[PDB]
Parts: sequence; C-alpha cells; structure tokens
Amino acid sequence: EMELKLIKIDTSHYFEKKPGLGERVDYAGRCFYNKFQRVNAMLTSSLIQKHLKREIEIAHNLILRNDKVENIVFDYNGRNPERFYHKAQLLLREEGFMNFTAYNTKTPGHLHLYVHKGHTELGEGERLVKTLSMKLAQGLPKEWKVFPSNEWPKEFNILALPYEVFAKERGSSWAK
Ligand SMILES: Nc1nc2c(ncn2[C@H]2C[C@H](O)[C@@H](COP(=O)(O)OP(=O)(O)OP(=O)(O)O)O2)c(=O)[nH]1
Repeated sequence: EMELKLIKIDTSHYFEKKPGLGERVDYAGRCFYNKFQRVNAMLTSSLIQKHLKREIEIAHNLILRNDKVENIVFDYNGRNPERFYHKAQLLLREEGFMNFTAYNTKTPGHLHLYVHKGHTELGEGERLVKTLSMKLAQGLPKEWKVFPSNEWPKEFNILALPYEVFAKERGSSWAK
C-alpha cells in the first residue's frame, strides 16, 4: 500500500487521461498526441483514491507556478527496476542527492524515481536531470525518460500519480 506521500504535489489542478487518439500538438517541428486533459479543479483526496482504485487515471503537474520544480524525475520504462534503481541510487548519492523515492507506476517493472531536490528553476532542473541521465546511460542501456524536459510540450511534463513505494533513501552529509 501507500498513504499520502510528499512529492509536494500541486493540487490546484490535475490532468485526466482520456481515450484515443489524443489531440495533435506541434512543438519544435515535431508532432505530439496529447492523451491527457487538463482539469481546472482541485486534486482532492476523493480523486486520488479513485486513481489508486484504477477507476480514473490522473497526473499531477511537475511544473509549479513561476516555472519552478520541486523534484527531478527518472521515468523508468524497462523490465529490470532493481538493476535500474541500484545504479541510479549510486549515481545520485555521489552527485550529492541523498533524498529520493522510487514508486511503482501502471506497468509492472516501470517506476518513477523522484529526486527530492527542492524548488529549482525549470531550465536548471531540465539541464541537471539531463546531465544525470547522460551519466547514468554510460553504465546502463537507456530505458528511461527524464522530467522535466523541453523535449516535449510543457503540458507533457506531468506524472501519473504513483501507486506504491518501490524504494526510498534518505540521508544527510556534513564535511569541513
Ligand atoms: N500531457 C501528456 N502527458 C503524458 C502523455 N503520455 C504520457 N504522459 C506523461 C504522464 C506519464 O505519467 C508520464 C510518463 O509516461 P509513460 O508512458 O512512461 O507513462 P507512466 O510512467 O505513467 O506508466 P508506465 O510506464 O506505463 O508504468 O508522461 C500524453 O499523451 N500527454
């Protein structure tokens, strides 16, 4: 199971997955089909339970007002989450990140790994997560996407609510 965990989800609005298809979006010379509809109403406790029951499929917006993000995220889409998570956690602690949480997503094997950085300017967070992704791809075949990213439209920087906690690490360091 899992109760309520602090990704510091923005609850002012949410995104609902719709059947289809998806609405065409052109972005940076490329085509996207958007299968999620923004809902301009609060993400309530009621709605999350419905999501956990799989009666609905809701996503929260990674990008906060003033283009800040609270988390950078690895979206792992492979079938070896334990191997992925092991190499990711070694990389993270080493690059200074000791606070992160991996959650199970809808497809067995898949995860979202949130790195609990704190409010970060959007561009900087895009860059930092890309750089980590590159470092990680040296030691593992790339079967993840990273968030936030400018590779897709701003509204595709959303994450389906997590279903279960896969793993979690916490810590603090002090030198000199
Ligand atoms: N706005 C928008 N966001 C999307 C769309 N497709 C995916 N996303 C966002 C929400 C998803 O949680 C996130 C990662 O996409 P994935 O296809 O890996 O889905 P997800 O991780 O939720 O499930 P899974 O890997 O299948 O366990 O990307 C879309 O068509 N429109």
